[PDB]
Amino acid sequence: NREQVFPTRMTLGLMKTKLKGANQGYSLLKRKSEALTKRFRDITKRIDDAKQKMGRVMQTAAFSLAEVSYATGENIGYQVQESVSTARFKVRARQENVSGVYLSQFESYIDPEINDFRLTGLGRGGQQVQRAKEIYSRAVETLVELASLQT
Amino acid sequence: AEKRTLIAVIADEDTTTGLLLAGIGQITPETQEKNFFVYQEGKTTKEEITDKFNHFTEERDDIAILLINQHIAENIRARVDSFTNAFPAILEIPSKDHPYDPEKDSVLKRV
Amino acid sequence: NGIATLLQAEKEAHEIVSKARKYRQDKLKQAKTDAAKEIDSYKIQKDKELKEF
Amino acid sequence: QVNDELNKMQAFIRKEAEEKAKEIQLKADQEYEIEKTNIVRNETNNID
Amino acid sequence: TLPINNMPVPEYLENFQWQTRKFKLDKSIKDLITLISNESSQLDADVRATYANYNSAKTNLAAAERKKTGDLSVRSLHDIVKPEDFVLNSEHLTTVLVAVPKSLKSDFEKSYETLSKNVVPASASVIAEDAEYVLFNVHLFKKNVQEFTTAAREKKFIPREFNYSEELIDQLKKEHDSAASLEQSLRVQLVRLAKTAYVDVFINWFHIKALRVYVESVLRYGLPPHFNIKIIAVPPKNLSKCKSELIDAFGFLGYEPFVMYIINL
Repeated sequence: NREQVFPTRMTLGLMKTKLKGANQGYSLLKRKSEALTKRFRDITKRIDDAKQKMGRVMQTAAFSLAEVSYATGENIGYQVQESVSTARFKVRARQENVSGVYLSQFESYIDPEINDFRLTGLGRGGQQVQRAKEIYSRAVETLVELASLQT
Repeated sequence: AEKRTLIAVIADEDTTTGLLLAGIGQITPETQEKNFFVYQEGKTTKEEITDKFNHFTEERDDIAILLINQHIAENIRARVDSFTNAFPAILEIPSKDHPYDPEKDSVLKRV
Repeated sequence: NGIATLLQAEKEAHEIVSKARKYRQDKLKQAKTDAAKEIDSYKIQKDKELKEF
Repeated sequence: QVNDELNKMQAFIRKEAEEKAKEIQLKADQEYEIEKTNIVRNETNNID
Repeated sequence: TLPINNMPVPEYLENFQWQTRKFKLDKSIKDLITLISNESSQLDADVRATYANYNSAKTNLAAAERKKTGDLSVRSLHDIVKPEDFVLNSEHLTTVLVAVPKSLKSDFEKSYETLSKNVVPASASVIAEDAEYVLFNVHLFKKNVQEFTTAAREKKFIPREFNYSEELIDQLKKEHDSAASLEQSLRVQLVRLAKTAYVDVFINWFHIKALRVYVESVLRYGLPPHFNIKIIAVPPKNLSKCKSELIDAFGFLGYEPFVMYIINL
């Protein structure tokens, strides 16, 4: 309940200054928690909105991919797996300073060395496969944004 | 980290194919493995899915965001809840005939 | 049915396996004690030399 | 017979655990030789 | 959500005053057309995705209802496989709990008692006996459980994760409740999206119709158009007569030479 500090006038002054510092730190950290919890509520609202957006985008992208597969006459899964030598979509971490914390937020990046697509050599539904690739690129961008939000 | 620039998907076959067409991951020349670890929910095994998820979320993996379909992540929900680390992030992508449910979101459950 | 007999034989043999490991582990503990007894003789011999000094 | 097949499975299950019983005893037997030098040598150093 | 009967779409048709949100006033005609088409197409795609998600949620709810209906092929695994017949508390033993119709269930039981290693056919016992719910329980080896399940699947039998005195029933009830809640939420989201879309897509469609009318007018009568763009709401019983009268009146401008459009919405 009490420290073992030897009672002296200097010790009393030091401990009174420590009490003042602790009270100031308590007020400061309470206000920081209030600001960060307001930001936390905002982030939760954006998480819910982005979850609804992801629910829509996955459905529409899957519909586009299914239409492309139907047009091509076969699933493009084998071609996509064969074309997995290099990565065309990458996420670069950015330590964006939000409030008083260095929260890490992802930023999507792309490279031209992996521009090959599964539509190469398919022989049918090239436009549909390209449209599905673009739709899933937009979907991956949305998921990178949501992943930054979630981190 | 700098090496974190990679996206991992453990979703169903259709979702894995779509994300591979998007170009999420690459096959490691040295490890002879790719981030597009396609695995059907009905095929393989729950233990295999858990092992793949552990490998992707640990062992100094380069994956920045782990993509797991809600259907497949439901079977490994214990491991998903255990993965309380800030990174890599995990998402519950909807699957065909398997829409994403807010109750099944492990990360959103922390609210 | 016959499933109980199949499980009982495995369970009975498993209990013997633990007993065999425990007995062997106990013998390992006894072996260390016996080895320390030989080392104690060297300490006893050293103590006699110290007494002689 | 069904009972005969179950009895045969009982012997195989018991035999499988019997093999582990020998392995457990053999592995601990090797540790006994290791323990004959480990700790005892340290005890002599403490005695020294 | 505002009811469809109270939707002001005809009231907007009575005015058709273009807004700034649907298209910028200073934007180019081609640019405005592109923007409006893109926005309306995105709205339509979102509505279609919401409808698909609602359909998937309804399918999941129907599957949960079928599982709760008591059909052993989808019912609780506790009653599907007898606890005594199913192998439990044994590290080297496991159960199959295959569910199949009478002939298929008999074939699966025979395969489990024959093909599976350490089958122990004396432990085989059927806990259900309906025509399509004649599921039986067996106690095979722990390592042979996968082989027995594969054989049952080849024998048109669906295994189940049977467990004696476990929380399987509570887990199934919780899963059904969660599926119902998710289906209700998805239905609410789809209803709200459709209610907003029936107005937004309609407004975008009317903007496209107005832009096309202006383009046709400037193409026909030259620049400036100076055309008396008017909207006529003929009664349903005299639509053909009104169209004939309009065609007759449009002959002075010499499809009819005058810009004419037919809308049934």
